Amino acid sequence: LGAKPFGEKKFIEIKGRRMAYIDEGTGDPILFQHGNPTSSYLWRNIMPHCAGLGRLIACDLIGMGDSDKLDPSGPERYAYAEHRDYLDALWEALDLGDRVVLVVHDWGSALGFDWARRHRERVQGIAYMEAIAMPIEWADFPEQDRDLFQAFRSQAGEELVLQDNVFVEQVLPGLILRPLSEAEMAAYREPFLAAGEARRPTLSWPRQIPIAGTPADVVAIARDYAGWLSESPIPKLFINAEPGALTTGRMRDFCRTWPNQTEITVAGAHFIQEDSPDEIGAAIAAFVRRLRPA
Ligand SMILES: [Ca+2]
Ligand SMILES: [Ca+2]
Ligand SMILES: [Ca+2]
Ligand SMILES: [Cl-]
Repeated sequence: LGAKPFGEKKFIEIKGRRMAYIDEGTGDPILFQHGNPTSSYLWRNIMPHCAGLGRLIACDLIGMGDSDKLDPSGPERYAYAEHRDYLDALWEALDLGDRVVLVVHDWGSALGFDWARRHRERVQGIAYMEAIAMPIEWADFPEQDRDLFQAFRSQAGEELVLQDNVFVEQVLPGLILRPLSEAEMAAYREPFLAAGEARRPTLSWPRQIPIAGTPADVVAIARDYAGWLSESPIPKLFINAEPGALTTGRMRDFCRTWPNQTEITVAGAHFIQEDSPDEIGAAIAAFVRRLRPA
């Protein structure tokens, strides 16, 4: 393992805000996208395995990691649509080319799957794990975290997240099988040290999960990429997890019907990158080497 970040953080202005990202190497990109409540830091022990396979990139979503916070912030800020506008602009600014390999997780998968559907001719391959592959019902949501997420999606959310930082301090460690070090937790809470709106992205995200028809716009978007991915011949690498969390039950059954897909299983709950980084990295590397023969 290791608590040290992969590369130095670079900054670029997007829509008036500064966004942070890692960009190492040259050639076609291998784009790693984190979800909630993480950052590019999530891929620190995985990206090394792809050394020499291309341009390794990991962006910090707006309001997360070292990226600027949006202000004024509130209940209407940091919705999926807003994150998409910033990420779309950042990915355009990075000049990725037309043979991109996406490596996604959680909300990074929702964003990545949607981007892929919209820019399909530029996607060489898609690696995903513990993703939001389709709209779901409450019965599809992990039983142990069901109550808590329903709470985030209620008036109690602000206190749980903005005041007590529950997503970072409780959910994150709770969904990692091995104990994190002081340094690792420090890196994860750094973007959310201040109570209040600074933590808004970690609350807006759970309120955006397409569950039981709400929110309607994200449900539609997920419905769209779910259908497309179930038909797309683009090469895929599905990293299943045991016991896993989000991508289990019906969603897992669905993902397993996707075309031209290779699958492996690694130990982990949700933030599996912290449990089996080497297995995950090795699998992604092999996937990319097959996609970029030489
Ligand atoms: Ca080329
Ligand atoms: Ca309940
Ligand atoms: Ca734990
Ligand atoms: Cl979430």
